[PDB]
Amino acid sequence: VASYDYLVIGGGSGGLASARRAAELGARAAVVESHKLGGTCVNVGCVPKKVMWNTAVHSEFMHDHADYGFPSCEGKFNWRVIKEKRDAYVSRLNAIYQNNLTKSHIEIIRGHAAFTSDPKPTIEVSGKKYTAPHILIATGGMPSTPHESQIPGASLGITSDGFFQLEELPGRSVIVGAGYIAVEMAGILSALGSKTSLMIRHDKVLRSFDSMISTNCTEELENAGVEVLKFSQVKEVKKTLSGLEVSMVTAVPGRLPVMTMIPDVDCLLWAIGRVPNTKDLSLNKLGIQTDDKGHIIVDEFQNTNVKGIYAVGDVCGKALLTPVAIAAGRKLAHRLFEYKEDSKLDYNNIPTVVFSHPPIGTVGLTEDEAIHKYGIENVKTYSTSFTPMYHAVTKRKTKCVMKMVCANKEEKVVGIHMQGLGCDEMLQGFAVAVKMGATKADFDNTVAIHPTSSEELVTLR
Amino acid sequence: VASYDYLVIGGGSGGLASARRAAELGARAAVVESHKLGGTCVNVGCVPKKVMWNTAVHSEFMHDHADYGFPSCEGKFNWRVIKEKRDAYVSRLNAIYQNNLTKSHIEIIRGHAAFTSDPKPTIEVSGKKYTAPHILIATGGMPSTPHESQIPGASLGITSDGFFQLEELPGRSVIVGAGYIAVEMAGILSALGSKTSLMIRHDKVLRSFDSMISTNCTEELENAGVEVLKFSQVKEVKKTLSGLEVSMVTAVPGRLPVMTMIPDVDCLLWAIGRVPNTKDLSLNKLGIQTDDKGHIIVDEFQNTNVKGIYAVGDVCGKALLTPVAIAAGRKLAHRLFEYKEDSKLDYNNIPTVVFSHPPIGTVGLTEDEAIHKYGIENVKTYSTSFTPMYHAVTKRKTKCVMKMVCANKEEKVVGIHMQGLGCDEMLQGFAVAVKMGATKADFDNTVAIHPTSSEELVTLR
Ligand SMILES: Cc1cc2nc3c(=O)[nH]c(=O)nc-3n(C[C@H](O)[C@H](O)[C@H](O)COP(=O)(O)OP(=O)(O)OC[C@H]3O[C@@H](n4cnc5c(N)ncnc54)[C@H](O)[C@@H]3O)c2cc1C
Ligand SMILES: Cc1cc2nc3c(=O)[nH]c(=O)nc-3n(C[C@H](O)[C@H](O)[C@H](O)COP(=O)(O)OP(=O)(O)OC[C@H]3O[C@@H](n4cnc5c(N)ncnc54)[C@H](O)[C@@H]3O)c2cc1C
Ligand SMILES: O=C(O)CCC1c2ccc(O)cc2Oc2cc(O)ccc21
Repeated sequence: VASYDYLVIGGGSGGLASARRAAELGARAAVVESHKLGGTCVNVGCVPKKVMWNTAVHSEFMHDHADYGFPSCEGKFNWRVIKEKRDAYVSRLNAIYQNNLTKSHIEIIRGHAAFTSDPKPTIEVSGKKYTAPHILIATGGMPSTPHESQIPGASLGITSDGFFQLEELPGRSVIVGAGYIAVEMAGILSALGSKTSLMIRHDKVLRSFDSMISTNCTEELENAGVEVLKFSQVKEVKKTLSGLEVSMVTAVPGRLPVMTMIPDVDCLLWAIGRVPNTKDLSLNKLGIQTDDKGHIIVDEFQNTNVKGIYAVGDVCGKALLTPVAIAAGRKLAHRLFEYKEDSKLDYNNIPTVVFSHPPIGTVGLTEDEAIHKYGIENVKTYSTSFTPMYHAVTKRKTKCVMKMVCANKEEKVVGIHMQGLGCDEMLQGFAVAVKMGATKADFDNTVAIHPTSSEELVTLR
Repeated sequence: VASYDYLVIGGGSGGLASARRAAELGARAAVVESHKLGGTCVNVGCVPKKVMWNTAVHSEFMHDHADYGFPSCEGKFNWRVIKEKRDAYVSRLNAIYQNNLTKSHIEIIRGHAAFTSDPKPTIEVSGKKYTAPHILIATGGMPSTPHESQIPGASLGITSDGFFQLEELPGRSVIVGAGYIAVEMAGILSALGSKTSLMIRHDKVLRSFDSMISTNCTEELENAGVEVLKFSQVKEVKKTLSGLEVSMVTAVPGRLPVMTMIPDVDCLLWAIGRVPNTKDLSLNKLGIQTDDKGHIIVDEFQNTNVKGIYAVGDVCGKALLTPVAIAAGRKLAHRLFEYKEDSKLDYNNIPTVVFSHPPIGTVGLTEDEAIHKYGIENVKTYSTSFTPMYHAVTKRKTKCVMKMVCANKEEKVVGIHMQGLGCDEMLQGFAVAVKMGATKADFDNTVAIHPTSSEELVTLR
């Protein structure tokens, strides 16, 4: 049994970040990874998605060339040109991450880890056993797919993983789901030319976001050509002579349900959820607590119910973002190896950007969450809706919506929600202000930068 | 003599903002304007400039279409298509501003105001006299041009005002000056296809900005095809059979001066400075203090040396920006009509964006200003330089540079300077944080938004 100071299971966002910071502090660390370093984000997540979003953005702005005095570009987009440069970029990142571990003297153990029945927590990878007084589980998650028993033919559809393997742009695509991944995929496929439908169980997408955002985002999707199929779900899928045929039931409240067949579908993409990667760890051997979905239960310090075993990232099922796994991973390294016992991540005020068209930026409480926490009488919101100056001269239009949620007499800014051009790069700084406890007066006393869309947030009345 | 509670001279950024806020507080106000409402910003400043910058941005990104899998767009940009839509937009804004004054019951007196010899401050506009216990001078400024005596033929060149009258893209252009207006004009003309030279007296542009920015900005200009002529100045200009011929002297320190003739110049644009609009006000009649350049001297509350007379905006010659004139104008209205005697603008930490390619964002102290204010031992800077993810797949590259200037033990963030894609919309929030007194730890404890360029500012080490 080879011993280390820190054993990290999973070489993704949280695992690499934690192992590297631990090493800086003097810990002899090893990272176990069965697949590719960089994990979900680098390989089939944030990075390849952003490159594809940058591609879709070019496609949208191209609609505006003639309005700006430029000649029209004839036609056909070539998916494989960008797909290949994208894959190459991911290969470059994998090599960089490997180099980063080696330069920090972190040992990389390749293979699938699983806990053993040994008394003191011990894992086995390819027949060999490894142990450490501190073991971090950062195995992340994976796309969820319907069971063939509940939806016959579900296995004919792909997940976001499959999206990154596509070598040609699908002609007709149906995305099922209403969360940010679904919205992003629908927006990229549609911008690039696929006849796209987004199937949702209710009437709006991103239902956990402030209502101004779910409402505005659903409308922008429709305005951009995405067919949003409301109150609908797949009953079954079948392979026809030319594509898939999707049977769906649409049950709009107050109407009779209606069954419809969507024919000649080239791509059915399930974007219904993520499931934690814990089934093959043999957690049961140590009695590590999980919820019924398989997520590992942890306290505020990322401790599991078993001493010397921690968990961070997607596997814990809360705030499924790369920077969250990274921040939690680092805070944990400081707690264990620098002895800062108060080192832990504050899960409040975590900012998020959804790469839709236009992008969405959000941090803090939605209006309803603030109303429930402070009381209707103590919540005041300020909002604005305008057409960015960029569209002053175009036939195509997008809107920019912003909402500021304030609480109490002092009007502490507890939430900022917005959608519009530039919102993706605009959020970080306001997130710093919100984390500091800014009030509306702090925003109001900051001189505006003109002409920008960002200045609207410091001049709300 | 018609009397009012508040008489504003100049219907531009600061004048309109001050008159409107005063009216909201109950003051019977009148605005004097001899030209077009909206002033410099709306008519020949911020607005038409931003539309032209948005146009140049399309031109630059077009270089990247083929890398992203799109077909190449053939050729010719048509200047007059956008020029006309731009003019129309400015007309729409002028009508909006007029409507805003009328709806607030602010009287608009058209014509040129000049003070009289009357004891109590009184102005005359087209033979009629007007007075008020509070008179605001917000006459702004105008482009500066060389005297024919110092530079024969200087009158053959145009200023930024003339830039907005151009109906065709000049084939060859020479911009003289090294401030932000010069840099912006050079960048738009070059992006749109003009063979452009930028003539500067030294070796770098924007010499008052942090050195990381002046250095990086000069290089980006050169990389983008702008010919930067260092240590050079115009000796004379003459009209030839086909364009202008510019004689310039280049005196690089440590070399002999050399005289050069730049022939076939279509457009010579002077971007050497701004001069305050005070010569025709008859300020001398009331003994209102001005400096030798004609700027009106004011204290921290915008008071002149004469009671009941104030000045805000460009005419005061400090922080020549639209939002500054607006903020000062409003703070003054609250002081006079709401009796908030502490109401005044803090001229520190005013943020600025230069619409270059890529754009520049800056707020606070440069490294040298911080070194002089706190002492070398008490200043720590953090910087980074990277190529944005957007260029991971392109042959063309731009850089993103960021610098954070911290002071004292706590590392109070006293300055943020950056240049790169997205920096124009990224600055506002960090400006709010800096105004609040954020330290490096506040930035460091804010969870990053991935993948963006903005996340680099919260992960500097
Ligand atoms: C389509 C998509 C787009 C996304 N876009 C964004 C975005 O733009 N911004 C953002 O912040 N977040 C985004 N996310 C979320 C982000 O990818 C995750 O939050 C993040 O990857 C979670 O990191 P992690 O360390 O928890 O796990 P992961 O990154 O998934 O890493 C877990 C690693 O552990 C390895 N592993 C698993 N089991 C074992 C085992 N038993 N033995 C050995 N190795 C094992 C896996 O191979 C994997 O490499 C996106 C996700 C998806 C799916
Ligand atoms: C090319 C250019 C680009 C710029 N871009 C930006 C930018 O992107 N962002 C930014 O913040 N700033 C920008 N600025 C600066 C900004 O335009 C000024 O800071 C702002 O206009 C100053 O406002 P003001 O109220 O002081 O004066 P002005 O806006 O100039 O208004 C003064 C008004 O008073 C009127 N007037 C003058 N004398 C009299 C008189 N005696 N009687 C009656 N009426 C009179 C004038 O006609 C004018 O309308 C730019 C300026 C220029 C030149
Ligand atoms: O297709 C084009 O010519 C414009 C591309 C483009 C763009 C254009 C104007 C503008 O004001 C902003 C802007 O932002 C982006 C951002 C991207 O990631 C890609 C293209 C752009």
